[PDB]
Amino acid sequence: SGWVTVAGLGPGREDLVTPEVTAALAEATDIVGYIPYVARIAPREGLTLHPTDNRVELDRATHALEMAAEGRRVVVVSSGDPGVFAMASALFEALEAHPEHAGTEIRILPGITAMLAAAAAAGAPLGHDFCAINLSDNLKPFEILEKRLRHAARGDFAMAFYNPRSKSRPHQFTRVLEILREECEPGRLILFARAVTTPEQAISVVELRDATPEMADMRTVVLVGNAATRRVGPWVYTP
Amino acid sequence: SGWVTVAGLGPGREDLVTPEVTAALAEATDIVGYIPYVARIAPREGLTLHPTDNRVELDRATHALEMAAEGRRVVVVSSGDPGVFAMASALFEALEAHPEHAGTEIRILPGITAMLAAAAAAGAPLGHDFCAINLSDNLKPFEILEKRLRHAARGDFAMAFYNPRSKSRPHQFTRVLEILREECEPGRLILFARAVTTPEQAISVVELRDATPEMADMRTVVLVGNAATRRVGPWVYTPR
Ligand SMILES: Nc1ncnc2c1ncn2[C@@H]1O[C@H](CSCC[C@H](N)C(=O)O)[C@@H](O)[C@H]1O
Ligand SMILES: Nc1ncnc2c1ncn2[C@@H]1O[C@H](CSCC[C@H](N)C(=O)O)[C@@H](O)[C@H]1O
Repeated sequence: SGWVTVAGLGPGREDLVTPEVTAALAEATDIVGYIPYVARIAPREGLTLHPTDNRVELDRATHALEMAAEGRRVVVVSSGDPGVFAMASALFEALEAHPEHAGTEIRILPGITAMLAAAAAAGAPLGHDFCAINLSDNLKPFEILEKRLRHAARGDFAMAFYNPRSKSRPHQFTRVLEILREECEPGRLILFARAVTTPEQAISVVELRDATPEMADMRTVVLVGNAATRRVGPWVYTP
Repeated sequence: SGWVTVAGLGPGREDLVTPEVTAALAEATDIVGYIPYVARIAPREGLTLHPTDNRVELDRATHALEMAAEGRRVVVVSSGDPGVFAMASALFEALEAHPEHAGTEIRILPGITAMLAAAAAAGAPLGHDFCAINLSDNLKPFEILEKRLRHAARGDFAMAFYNPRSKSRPHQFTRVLEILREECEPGRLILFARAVTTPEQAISVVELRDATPEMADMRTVVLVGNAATRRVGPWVYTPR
C-alpha cells in the first residue's frame, strides 16, 4: 500500500535536512507542496511533482490522502518543521473531515525550525522559556493575537514571530510593536533574522525603542528576548 | 587556530542528526559531553573525548574555550537543539565571564528538539502558538515558573514541558498540574511522550482531569494543547 508523509525540509540549507527526511524523499512517488519547497527537491525518475500555492490546503491534503489509497507514496513538504505553522495540522483536519480516509498510513517527520536556526546564528536568545507566535493567521481574529502577546510579555517569555508581514493585513506588525513597547522596557532586545542559513543570511539586532516594521518582511523570523537577554561581543544570549 | 562548536544531536535516533552536525563531529579534535551520546564516534589519530555528566555547567564551557585557544577544534555536544535549555547559553555565559577569550571562533549548530520530535510522533499538537517551559530549573525560584505557567494558560498557548520530574524538587510537577487544573478547562488534552525516537518510545494522551505526575519521568516531554486542541483517532492536532 501507499502512504502520506509530511516532511520538514528545514530553513533552507541542504545540510540541515535530516537523513530521515532524505530517505522518505528517496522512497516517495509524489511530492506535494508549495512551489518553492517542491523546487528544493532534485527531480528524479518516478517522482511525480505537484506544486501548489501557499493557500488552500485541506484539498491539498485530501488529495494526498486520495493518492495513498491508489498506493502512491506521497511526501507533503514544508520548510522548517512541518508541525510549526505548517502542513501537519491541515492533514489531520482534512483527516477528521473524511472518516473513510482514517487508516491511511501517516508519518510526520520533524525538521530544523526557523526560530532555532535563527537562534543558533545569533547565539542563544531562546535559551530560556520561549514562545512562538504566527502573525499572519487570517482565521485567527486580532483579539487573540493581542492576548498571546500580552500574556507572553507579562509572563516574560522570549518570543519568536513567524510571518511577521502579511500585506493581507497591510501592517499588523506595526500594531504588534506598539503592544511590546507598552508591555516591555524599551531596552528589550529585538532580532531581525532574514533568510537564515541561505547565502543571503542577514541578522540585525536592535533595541525595542528603535524597532520599525520595515526591518522585517516575508523572509524574516523575529526573535524577541526576555527581560534579561543581552549581548557579548557579536552574540546574543539569555542568562 | 581552533574553535568551539556547540552541536545538537537530536532526540536520539541517529537518522535525525543533521549532516552539518555529522560534519563538525568528523572535524573535532576534541569532543566534550555525555559519552554514551558519542560512544561510537569513529576513532582516529588525534581525537580525544572529555566526559561530562548530563548537565549544563559553566566550567566545561570555559575549558572548551581554553582548548580552542591552544588551537583545538572543540565540539561541545547537547541532545536536541543546543539553544534549548542546553549548552549554547552556558558557553556564552562562560564567554561573558572570561573576557580573555573574547574573539574565540564559535559556531552553534541546531538540532531536532524533543518537543517537535514528540509533536511529530503525536501528529500536530504544537501546530498553533505554543511555548517551551523548563520545569526543573532550580536556578529560578518557583515563583517565576508559576508566573510563566499562568500566562501561557491565559494566552491560550499550547505548551511543552522540558525536565518534568525534578530529582531535587520531587513535588514540583504536582504543583504544575494543580496550576493547570486551576487555569484550564478539565478536558484539556495532555500528552506524555516518553523516549521519543528511541525503541522505548511511548506516548499517552489523557485529559488534564485524569492526569497524575507519575505519568512523566526524565525520559519524557509533556505537551499541553490549546483549548481547541483535539483528537482524531490516535492523532492530536489543533484546528484553525
Ligand atoms: N530560512 C528562513 N529564515 C528566516 N525566517 C524563516 C525562514 N524560513 C521560514 N521563516 C519564517 O517562517 C515563516 C513561514 S511559516 C513556515 C514555518 C516553518 N514550518 C518552520 O518550521 O520554520 C516566514 O514568514 C518566516 O518568518
Ligand atoms: N528522546 C527524548 N524523548 C523525550 N524527551 C526528551 C528526549 N530528549 C530530551 N528530552 C526532554 O528534554 C529534557 C532535557 S533538557 C535539554 C533539551 C534539549 N536541548 C532539546 O533541545 O531537546 C528531558 O528531561 C526531556 O524532558
